[PDB]
Amino acid sequence: KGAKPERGRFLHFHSVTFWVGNAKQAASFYCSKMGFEPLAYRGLETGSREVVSHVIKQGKIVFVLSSALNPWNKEMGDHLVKHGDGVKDIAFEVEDCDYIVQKARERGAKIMREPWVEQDKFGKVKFAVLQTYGDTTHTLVEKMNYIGQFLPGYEAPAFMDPLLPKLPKCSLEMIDHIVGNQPDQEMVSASEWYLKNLQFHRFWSVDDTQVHTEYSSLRSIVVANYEESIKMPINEPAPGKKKSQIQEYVDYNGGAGVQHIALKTEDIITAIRHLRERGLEFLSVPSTYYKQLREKLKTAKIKVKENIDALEELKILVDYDEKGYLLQIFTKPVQDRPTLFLEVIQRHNHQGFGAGNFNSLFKAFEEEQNL
Amino acid sequence: KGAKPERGRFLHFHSVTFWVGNAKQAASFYCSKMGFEPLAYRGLETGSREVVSHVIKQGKIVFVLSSALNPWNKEMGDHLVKHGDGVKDIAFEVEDCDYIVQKARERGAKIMREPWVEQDKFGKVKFAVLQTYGDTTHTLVEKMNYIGQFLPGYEAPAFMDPLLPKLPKCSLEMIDHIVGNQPDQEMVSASEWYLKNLQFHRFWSVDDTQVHTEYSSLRSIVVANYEESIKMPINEPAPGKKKSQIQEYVDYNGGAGVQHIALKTEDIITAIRHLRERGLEFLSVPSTYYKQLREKLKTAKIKVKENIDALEELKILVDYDEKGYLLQIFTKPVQDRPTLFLEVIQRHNHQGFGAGNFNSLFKAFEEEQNLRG
Ligand SMILES: CCN1c2ccc(C(=O)c3cnn(C)c3O)cc2N(CC)S1(=O)=O
Ligand SMILES: CCN1c2ccc(C(=O)c3cnn(C)c3O)cc2N(CC)S1(=O)=O
Ligand SMILES: [Co+2]
Ligand SMILES: [Co+2]
Repeated sequence: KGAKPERGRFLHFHSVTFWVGNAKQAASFYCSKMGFEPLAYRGLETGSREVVSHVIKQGKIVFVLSSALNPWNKEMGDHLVKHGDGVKDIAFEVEDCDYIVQKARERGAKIMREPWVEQDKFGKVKFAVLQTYGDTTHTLVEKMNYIGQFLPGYEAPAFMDPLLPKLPKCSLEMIDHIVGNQPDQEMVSASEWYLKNLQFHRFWSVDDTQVHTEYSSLRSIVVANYEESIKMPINEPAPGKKKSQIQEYVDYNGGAGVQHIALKTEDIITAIRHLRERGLEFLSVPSTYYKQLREKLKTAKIKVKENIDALEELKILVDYDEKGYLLQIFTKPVQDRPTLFLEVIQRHNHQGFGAGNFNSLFKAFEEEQNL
Repeated sequence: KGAKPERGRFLHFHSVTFWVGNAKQAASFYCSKMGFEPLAYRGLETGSREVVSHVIKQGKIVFVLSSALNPWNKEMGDHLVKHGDGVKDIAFEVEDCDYIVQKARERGAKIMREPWVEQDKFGKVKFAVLQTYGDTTHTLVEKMNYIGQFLPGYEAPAFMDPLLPKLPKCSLEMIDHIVGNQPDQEMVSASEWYLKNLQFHRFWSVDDTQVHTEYSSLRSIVVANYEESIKMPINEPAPGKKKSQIQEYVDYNGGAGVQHIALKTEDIITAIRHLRERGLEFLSVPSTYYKQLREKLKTAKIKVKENIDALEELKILVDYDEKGYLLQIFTKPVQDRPTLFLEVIQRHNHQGFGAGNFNSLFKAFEEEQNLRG
């Protein structure tokens, strides 16, 4: 629902690139604990002498972990003092990369690297880099007759962990959305960047038909491409009954940045059962949430399809409306600062993001403390 | 081979402190891939609001991984940019720390922090910080009637990983040696530091009585406390047939620093067998190494209890003596910078370091390139 742009097309998320302190051990964390697999590699052994990158894959989800190779790299070094580990760049796969770059320059988006083409044995890929909020960037990916595993300039993984094949699969298929926190009075700035320069559009869900700010302590504005596969909320703090997770994020980040990545699944019970086997840690949810959940469901128009005794067993959260529902869960922050975490979401005729769960978790904790 | 100090004593290694970018994941690496287990924790949940520190333990080895908690940490930040993830502090458990500190200051050592006392509901512990080569430091732990599980100010691990219990035990028990590489003509001064300032003495091994420098591309001086419970070789680069591994460390570390930590085991076959199952990667050793090892053994004095078909499969290296042999294997570095790796070593009447393996590995690589064409 919008107005189709003239030329060009944002297909989907390509990859999320982490600038981390140790790329080697960080890829091991996301493979062992979150269910990814080594896909490609670039570093000293392939011809890249300044930057090393471990590309890992699950379903269509592609993470690439990057670290600097030489000492005293200003950009990568600075970024680690400010943010620690965290998301550096979000990549889109596009048709007609040239026009999209020319469109955004016309409206006022700075171009970090204008279109250039790399080539190898499998084809040629166009790339171009635009910058968004904080130190985050967007690199556009245009495949011009490419049939390689990932991208040019990458070879096979430097080491195949023999532990990964003995581990259960996590049923993570694609990236649902990615959240970017902003300081106050920058949510409008950060979101309209995508509307103005990229010709995205404001996405509306059942989250926006109510005010959950007293429980959410945040204001959201979700921005999506025309085909609406790339959904991407933009947050900023707001007065609420508890300390703002958005303000504390911007505090520990030093600025704006990606708060969490949403990995979609179609078997969220198997997903969370197997993630907890591998050793990933999720947020605690008191029994009050599920006592209260069964009460609401009696009056509810919809019915939850999964075994609700397994949800309480696995600490998966639930949110619904008149038409459908969604099941979501959150990991403990994947680093030590209260900055970035991740989300596993399964949708059942529901396009929301679980904004009603802010109130739900609040009532769950409130009755637990009171009892 | 020494002269006893009047007072003051270093018991053994206490802990190794890595300053890493992501302590939460770094500790998860050493537990998953090295057989370590969570022991203690300090961070936001315990009171420490600037530096997080995950303390893990295997046998008597304890690694502590630390990260800055809020931005613009200059000490921890510049360390990460310059060294990457790396060893920041080698800690000794001591007796009579107060006397140890002044004698260090007399001979010219730098005291980074003069001694203090930490307190707990479990006793009191005394600490001090000395500066050594590079940005490496030494902290001393004198426990005064203290019975805490780790150290004062630390609490239970922040999260118990349930996959770790059902993973095979790696049978590692104590740190054997820690090596620190120096630039050129800086090895003697870095070893001199320990002799002059801590009353250390030069450790003498079967490796000292030969000249392997054309194969090692390094010169070595092992430094040890009197009781020789801690041994710390000190290396500088040296001209050799191949480029100096030591120089590549210094180039990639930005200066001096700990090259590799050595963990002693009494079942190196099961250790490497189980470590490989976990996912730890070691260096590549060709098949000719073991073709040549079998022929050299026919003419040696000693025999090896361990099956060689096992060593040839797990790629464990051997270096023997007139009356003993050691089994050693080295991991691929735990970063993408060719800096810090680790060694798993078992001893059999052999107080050497494997300095003959340089010539052995090179001979094995020379025959592999020779007769692969
Ligand atoms: C249950 C209360 N919580 C909740 C609910 C929904 C979302 C969420 O995924 C979301 C909400 N709006 N948009 C745009 C999103 O992507 C995040 C979080 N928490 C953060 C860890 S939470 O546990 O506090
Ligand atoms: C097999 C050839 N190699 C070898 C042999 C012995 C030592 C060693 O433990 C040692 C030798 N002297 N000192 C003081 C030490 O601690 C290190 C290394 N390599 C480095 C990974 S190696 O693969 O080149
Ligand atoms: Co979300
Ligand atoms: Co060694």
